[PDB]
Amino acid sequence: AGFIKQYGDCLGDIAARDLICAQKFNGLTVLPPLLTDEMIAQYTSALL
Amino acid sequence: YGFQPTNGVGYQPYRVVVLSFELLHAPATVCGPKKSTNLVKNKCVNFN
Amino acid sequence: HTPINLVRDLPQGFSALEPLVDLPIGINITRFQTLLALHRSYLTPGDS
Repeated sequence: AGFIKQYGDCLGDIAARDLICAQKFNGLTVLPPLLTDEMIAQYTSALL
Repeated sequence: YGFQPTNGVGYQPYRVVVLSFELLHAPATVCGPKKSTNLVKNKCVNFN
Repeated sequence: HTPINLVRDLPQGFSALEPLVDLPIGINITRFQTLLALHRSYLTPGDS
């Protein structure tokens, strides 16, 4: 969530915990949704 | 044979040996020396 | 290595074993035998 990944954030070991990072190395990349979790919340709130 | 130091290099005695670092893939009792570099952290880098 | 208090049975508890030796000896192993010391004293005949 909150698709922001600092490159420095992984660096060494830690990539392991972060599967997402592991994929990031990987060639595979998740792309953030056009509507962020915050925006979706605003929209769902708007609808609601 | 004539072991003498007087003889010329061809016929003279042999200061020689041979060894296999050897190519065949197999488990390794020994291998050639690995080199090393500095541990460059925080930068995007190729590593071994 | 673990502490114990009973000779008669193996413990119902879990603990993994960790690697001391890892040699590329290449010798296959079909059979083995245990080494254990024998005591002798003035009481014993001491015959080998």
